[PDB]
Amino acid sequence: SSSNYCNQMMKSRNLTKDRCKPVNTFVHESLADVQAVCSQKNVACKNGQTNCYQSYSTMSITDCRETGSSKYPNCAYKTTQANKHIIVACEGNPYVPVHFDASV
Amino acid sequence: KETAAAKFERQHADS
Repeated sequence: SSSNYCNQMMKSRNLTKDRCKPVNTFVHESLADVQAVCSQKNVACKNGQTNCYQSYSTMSITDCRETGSSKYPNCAYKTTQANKHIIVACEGNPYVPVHFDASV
Repeated sequence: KETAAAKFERQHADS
């Protein structure tokens, strides 16, 4: 919990206020373009279930991963920015992303 | 309370 994007955003979005979460990805694309992936390339999810979808294009993402030296209360994150295809699992109506399955 | 779709957005969207 210091100044770097992952430590800041993980805190603000209530992911590390009461625990240190090991890894989390943030997508820097408009919400409706991320929701548009639910009608893009259908693929199997890691768990075999088939409600996962892979984006046609790469998207700007930041991976946040806890350092070996991180301990609650002072979570610490390595920040890695990349452009990757995201795979999300979709449910509901409207069919919207409910889980991040990976980036590729 | 928070739906699974709202939770995906709070945890992963940075539009």
